[PDB]
Formats: sequence, structure tokens, C-alpha cells
Amino acid sequence: TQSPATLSLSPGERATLSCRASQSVTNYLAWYQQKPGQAPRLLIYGASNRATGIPARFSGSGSGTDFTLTISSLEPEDFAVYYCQQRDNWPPDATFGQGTKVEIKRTVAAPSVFIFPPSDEQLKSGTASVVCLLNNFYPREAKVQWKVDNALQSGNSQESVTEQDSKDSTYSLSSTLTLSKADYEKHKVYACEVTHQGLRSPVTKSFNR
Amino acid sequence: INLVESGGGVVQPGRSLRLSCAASGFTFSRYGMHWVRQAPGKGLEWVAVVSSDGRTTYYADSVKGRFTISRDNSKNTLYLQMNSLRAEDTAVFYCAKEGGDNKFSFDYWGQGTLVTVSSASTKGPSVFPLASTAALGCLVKDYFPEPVTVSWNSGALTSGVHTFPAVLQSSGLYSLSSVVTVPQTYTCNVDHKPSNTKVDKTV
Ligand SMILES: *O[C@H]1[C@@H](O)[C@@H](CO)O[C@@H](OC)[C@@H]1O[C@@H]1O[C@@H](C)[C@H](O)[C@@H](O)[C@H]1O
Repeated sequence: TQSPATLSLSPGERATLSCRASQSVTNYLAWYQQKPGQAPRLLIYGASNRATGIPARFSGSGSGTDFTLTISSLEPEDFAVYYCQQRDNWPPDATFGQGTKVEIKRTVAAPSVFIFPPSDEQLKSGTASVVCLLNNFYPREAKVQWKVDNALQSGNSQESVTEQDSKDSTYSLSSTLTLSKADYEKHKVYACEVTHQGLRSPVTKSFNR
Repeated sequence: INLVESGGGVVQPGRSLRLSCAASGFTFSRYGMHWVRQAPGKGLEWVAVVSSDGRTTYYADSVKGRFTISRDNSKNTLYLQMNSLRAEDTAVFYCAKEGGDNKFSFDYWGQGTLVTVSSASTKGPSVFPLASTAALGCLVKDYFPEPVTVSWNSGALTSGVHTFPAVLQSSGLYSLSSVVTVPQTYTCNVDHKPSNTKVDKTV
């Protein structure tokens, strides 16, 4: 078990991450760093030893069944995902912590919301995609609730989020509601209601078919 | 010290794939080797290991009886035969080296190779338009396999652009949206190489 799930820090701050193992056997614990699109890079081995090439700002230690990885002072390349790992002699299998993400702290920013009706193009093709855009918001946590003629939608939508923007460090999210065309054609009001920290009360964008 | 993987590919369920990971820079026969997979949006997941001398293997529950790990020390290559592939096996598979000063850790890794398992067939996408501060975009829908690229005005427009990660729909087809906020003309240039689909879409 790793935690916290996310660590919002600024560059120059100290990052402390936790990992609870099966045993306290110091020697069976390791830490990895992984950035999007790249293979894992070993940081710490044997719970307290720094691997080849890993800078001094990375440190580790174990207290009982809780291993801590410390980043004395976060540099810009340190914002990635960290996993702890474990494996002993026999049986040989390795187990991985589920990961902790070191995120760039920024000021709160409410998302500007946009709702997009299915285009006439796709409707002539047989489907209907209703899209909900939540632009440049912070922090990451945001809840989108889809609405059709007042009916709460569940299980018919999918969303995806962008990586933290390199210039402003915010997030953008897109939620697509899939309805069959005839279904779409028999209801009137479509709305994405958004809940976010920067919003004092929920905001909903909507349109009439 | 190096490891190069190969063998990843788009496959239908029930088919087989063989992954390779050739090693250079330390002598292969001295260390044990493993395969670690990483599903899309998930964490590192251990798969299997093979002993230094190649005689004792071990597997994760989810692949036993189906994948078999092995190695040819002579030609410094580790292998992962993957049979009876299922849709939930799709992930990036990395081969990894047991550490030299502690081999309970993995000190080196291959660059990884993609294994995609789907009962879907190659298909080009339909690009539909999404229409003081305005937002517009292009919905790149129903394509397979990954990936697709999206640019605006042939690479000239770049500020305010957010191209979202593809999402796998129930149909087994991918779908992705690409937006741009503006405070003229807008064209999303979409390229789906697996199917030779180049589509410019003026919004
Ligand atoms: O190191 C091996 C040795 O200890 C023998 C005899 O005690 O036991 C083996 O496990 C039964 C040990 O190898 C283990 O499995 C192999 C596949 C790994 O490469 C090793 O790191 C170890 O986990």
C-alpha cells in the first residue's frame, strides 16, 4: 500500500512518500520513478541504498513495515510517479505498490465549462456523442454529472484528462456521453453539471435539442 | 548494460505472441530475469521470472498455463511466449534485470513493448466537429488501433490546444477529442497510420 495517492508540492519543497510492505525485511524493498511513456528507473535498493546515478536528494529508510522515500528538495524532473516494490527469495514473485504521484502545486482555478451537441454529421451516421469540456482547472479532482431531461445518467459516459499543463500547470477534462441516435432524438435538455473546488456552487451548461 | 524488446503486436484473442528482450553489457547468464507488465492507466504488475541458469521459472496467477518464460543464455535473450491471449492482457510488457548488488530489486529495464489484444479489426476514424472565450474541436471517433495524431492548422496553431488521451469504448473502438480555446479558420489534421487515414477537418 502506498500513500498518499497524490503529493501536490512546489519545486524546492520536501516530498515524503510512504509504503507499507508485507515484512520489515529491509533488504526486500525498492523504489522506482516513472514518467509518462518511459520505463521504470530504479532509485533505491535494499530500502536505503541509492542505485547507480541517483542524486543525493533521494533517501529511503524502513520503520517496521512502513518504508519512506524522501525527496529532500524537489527539482523539476522529480514530478513523476513513484512505486515501491518488494520481492524476496522464495517464492520469487515481485509485488508493486500501486504508486504515488508527485504533482505540481498551483493555485486553485475553476474550470470554464463548455457543452457540445452531437454534430449533424455524426447523426446522419447513426450515433450521438455529447461532449463536456472542463478547461484549465486545478486541482485535478472534479465531478461531472450528465443530464437528460432531468434524468441522471450513469454508465453511458467516459472521460479522460490531460497531463498537467507545462505553462500553467492546470488540467483539462473531456466527458463524452454516448446515446443511440433515436434515444438522443427523443429527449430535449442535455446538460453537464460540474462540481469543482474553484466553484462555490455547481455549474451546469446545457442545450436544447 | 542494455535490453532491447521486440515481439509486441496487435492480436486477436486466442492468438499467440512471442516477446523478445536481448541483453548486452553484463553477462546474461549471471542474473535472473523478469517480465513486468503495465496496463493502460495502471501500475507496474509483475508477470514472471526465469532463473539465471534457465531451469526454474515462476508465474503470476493470471498467466499460468498460458505464458511461458524462458531464455537462451548462449544468445543472451530472454523470451515470453504468450498463448491464449485475452483482451485484459493488453499492456506494455517490460523485461527487467535482477539487481547486481541486491537482486530483489530491478536495476535495468528494456524499453518495453506493446501487446494489444482485441476482437476488433483495423479501422480509420470519423472526424466530427465540436462547435469572448470560445472553444471548438474535433471528435476523432471509432478507430482501431492506437494511435492517432492531431494538430491544428498543419502545426501552426498550438497555444490553447488540448488533445485528450484516447478512451476505449465498449465497441472496442477508440475515441478521442481534441479542443482549442480561442479569445479566422480552424482545421484539425488527423492521421491514423494503421489504416492510412489522413483527414483534415475544417471546423
Ligand atoms: O538464488 C537461488 C538459490 O537461493 C536457490 C537455492 O537456495 O533457490 C532459488 O529459488 C528456489 C534462488 O533463486 C530464486 O529464484 C530465481 C528464479 C531468482 O532469479 C532468484 O533471484 C531467487 O528469487
